[PDB]
Amino acid sequence: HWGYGKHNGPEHWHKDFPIAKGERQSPVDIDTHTAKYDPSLKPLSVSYDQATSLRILNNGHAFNVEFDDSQDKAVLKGGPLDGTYRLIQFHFHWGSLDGQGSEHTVDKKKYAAELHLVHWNTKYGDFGKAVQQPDGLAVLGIFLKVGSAKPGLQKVVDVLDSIKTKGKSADFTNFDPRGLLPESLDYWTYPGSLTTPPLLECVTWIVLKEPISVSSEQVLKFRKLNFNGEGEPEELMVDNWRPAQPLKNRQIKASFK
Ligand SMILES: O=C(O)Cc1cccc([N+](=O)[O-])c1
Ligand code: NI
Ligand code: NI
Repeated sequence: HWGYGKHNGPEHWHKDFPIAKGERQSPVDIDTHTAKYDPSLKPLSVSYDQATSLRILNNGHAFNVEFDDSQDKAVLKGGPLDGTYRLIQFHFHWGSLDGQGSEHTVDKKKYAAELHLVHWNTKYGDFGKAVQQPDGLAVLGIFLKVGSAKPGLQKVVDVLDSIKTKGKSADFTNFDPRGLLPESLDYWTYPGSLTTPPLLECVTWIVLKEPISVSSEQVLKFRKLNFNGEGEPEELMVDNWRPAQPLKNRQIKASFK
């Protein structure tokens, strides 16, 4: 019984999941001066035209927007990836204050939130099998700063009141995740892990350089969600980010000079 508190937070996770102290944990600080430009890198291909959203779920640590991943409808390819990765869900991580909330940091800078588009490698057949592989997932990470509103986020923000507590879901059809992407697909990439238990080291991370802007009112709505179930004492769903972990013997590559 893990979470983000004083008594069950990231600093405790290693007692149940010793992989917490492993060699390829996420997130990490991206030192922009030591990331190396790689001209081997292929351009990223994001193909979201046929994406079929289904449902939005408060899972007690975040909310997830789930997709139909039973065909190649929304796929990531190229960049550092070999093969085809299917979109399964997106979620966010965010803070109690605008000055924290992202998991990755850039030259020690924390953004207000971070969006994770999670994709699994089709060569493994399903998600459950893919997470057991070192190349099973590809997560596209996008930083959020507070400024102007993001119009393409607003459909997500206005359903949040219907999923306030742990275990609530709502139908969430016809959502187009293209509206959450910044103009540029310049990125950094490195091998890492899930950032929640079970902390599996199955992720190729792809972190976009250009943040999206959201409004103060949009972020505020995220902070009204609850970690608890209905009928349990209220605890606001804030600060659901794991802090930066040691880079160890990894290199972060840049797609851009
Ligand atoms: O890294 C995250 O934010 C956590 C995350 C993401 C997607 C799947 C997960 N899972 O535990 O099966 C966990
Ligand atoms: Ni538990
Ligand atoms: Ni995440």
